[PDB]
Amino acid sequence: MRGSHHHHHHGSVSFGAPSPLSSESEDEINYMTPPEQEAQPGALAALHAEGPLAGLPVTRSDARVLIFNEWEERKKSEPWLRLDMSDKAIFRRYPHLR
Repeated sequence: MRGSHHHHHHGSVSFGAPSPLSSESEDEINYMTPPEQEAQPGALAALHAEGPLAGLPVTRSDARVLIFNEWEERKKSEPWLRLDMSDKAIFRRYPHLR
């Protein structure tokens, strides 16, 4: 024995209603360009205790802190004083640090 048939389909739908937003471009986020001149505040310097380096720095951090603190106190007494921290300054002042 054989013989059968069925089929059905109907309908179609759409939703043309998106929700975009473009009304904000960091206008209230703030803190874009804050007034700062340092990025490692508070420091110390380790020193040599004897020989031709007595009272002179052990590291590149110690040498930069010495230049900055020496100049800050000297220049607090002497407001004309110059300041420079390029690698050649550290080599030329502290020949062991090169």
